[PDB]
Amino acid sequence: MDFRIGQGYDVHQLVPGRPLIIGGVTIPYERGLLGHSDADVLLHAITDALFGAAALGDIGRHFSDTDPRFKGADSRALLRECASRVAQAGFAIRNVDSTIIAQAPKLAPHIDAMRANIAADLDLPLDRVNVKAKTNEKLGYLGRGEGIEAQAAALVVRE
Amino acid sequence: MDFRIGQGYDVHQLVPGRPLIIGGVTIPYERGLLGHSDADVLLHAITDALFGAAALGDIGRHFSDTDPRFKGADSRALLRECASRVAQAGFAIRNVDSTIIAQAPKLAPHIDAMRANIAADLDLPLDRVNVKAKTNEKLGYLGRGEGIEAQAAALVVRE
Amino acid sequence: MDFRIGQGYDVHQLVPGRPLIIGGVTIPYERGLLGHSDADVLLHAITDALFGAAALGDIGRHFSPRFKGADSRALLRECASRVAQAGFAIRNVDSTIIAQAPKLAPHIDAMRANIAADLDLPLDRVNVKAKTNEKLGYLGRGEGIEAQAAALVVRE
Ligand SMILES: Nc1ccn([C@@H]2O[C@@H](COP(=O)(O)O)[C@@H](O)[C@H]2O)c(=O)n1
Ligand SMILES: [Mg+2]
Ligand SMILES: [Zn+2]
Ligand SMILES: [Zn+2]
Ligand SMILES: [Zn+2]
Repeated sequence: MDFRIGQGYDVHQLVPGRPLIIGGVTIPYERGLLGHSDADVLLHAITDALFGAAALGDIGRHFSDTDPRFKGADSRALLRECASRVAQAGFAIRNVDSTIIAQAPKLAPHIDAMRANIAADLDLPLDRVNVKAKTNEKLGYLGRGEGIEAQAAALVVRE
Repeated sequence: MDFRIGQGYDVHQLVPGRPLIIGGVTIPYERGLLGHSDADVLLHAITDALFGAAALGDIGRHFSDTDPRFKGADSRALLRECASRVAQAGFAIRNVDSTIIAQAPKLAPHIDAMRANIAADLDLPLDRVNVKAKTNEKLGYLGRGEGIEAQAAALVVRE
Repeated sequence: MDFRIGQGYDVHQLVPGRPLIIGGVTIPYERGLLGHSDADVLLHAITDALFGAAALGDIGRHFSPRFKGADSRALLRECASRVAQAGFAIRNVDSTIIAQAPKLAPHIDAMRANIAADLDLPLDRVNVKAKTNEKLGYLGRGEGIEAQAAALVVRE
């Protein structure tokens, strides 16, 4: 059994005038994450952890701005494509764990919807997908609500 | 061979008039970590990694940060209950690794005592538990002594 | 079947005068990482992940002596030796570099090769990823550069 681990990181600024989308879930809130597309910090971190575990580089190498098929794709579509490319390299996904660091808003009521989005997109049972939520105890830009961070870890195995 | 990985993150402010308890070790210092519990940043991150690997949510959902029973709570007891919930869910713990980021004080002399506490609490041999120490090179709120961070990784197996 | 996971972290200040060395690769830039050796943030993070996985402490505990003055690729090979000595084989390494500037993409494959050579691993078991910090905090301002690592080992 040829197991591999991957880890992922993402951060985006938290600004008025964009929706707040994390884990494929749109969360009603006065601000949203700034970046390309939906700036879904959680799905990007997971996407990188999966590419990382398959040793397939990173999210930036896979999906560019000029990409004719993936310009106009949201972060769930990128995740589904990532899962396909991980399978192409010979790996089946075993589990995902993650942490969202956000001072606000409260994320607890939206976690299980995030897990269901991720589980569906990866064709995993719900109980192989975990998402945890943290504040930053008012420390740094995260503590001041200037951005939201996601951290992810993934376990795969070669078929 | 049903292996799972979890990862954990925690940070707490460093303030005067608090005990400095990391990995269950009371460390002499002019300041201590601030929280609802004893604010043991390391144990909390490990606890989160273990809940994450078993896909049981997070430390927030299991133990409320606004509940008199948990005020000043011994984080080793929270870690021991976590281990119990991980077992009941059908997993055995294989290893824990972790990092504490603190600019001060020196943590190296206390590392082995931390490992001893964690190993006892998780009923693990010492050689499956690791704790590492880092400063933040005087960068950010961590580099300025305003808080302490912990990171953790945990490998479990469904048994 | 006795698998173990390890995780690593490192950060270093970005300063004028110093060469920028990440993953053993000298990258043209007006600033470089401040530290004892070449202050190779990436290699230190991977080194820590490896000691962590084998439960052998950390980089600072191993190289607190002779290893004062060593470059990070030397420390990494030595780390691998001590990990092998302890009875563990390395299965894979993954890592992320967080740097606002410069562009790291053109240098990633070369870092990969350096790490794989140093760990005596095939290229397809070593991975390096690049991130910016979206202009946030000391990382976003180019005050420093961070690396994260994760490692899987098996006790032989
Ligand atoms: N310093 C950096 C940071 C990111 N990159 C590349 O571009 C990145 C995309 O930038 P962000 O994802 O940080 O917005 C990474 O995915 C990586 O492929 C780089 O080449 N050098
Ligand atoms: Mg950080
Ligand atoms: Zn992103
Ligand atoms: Zn805590
Ligand atoms: Zn270093």
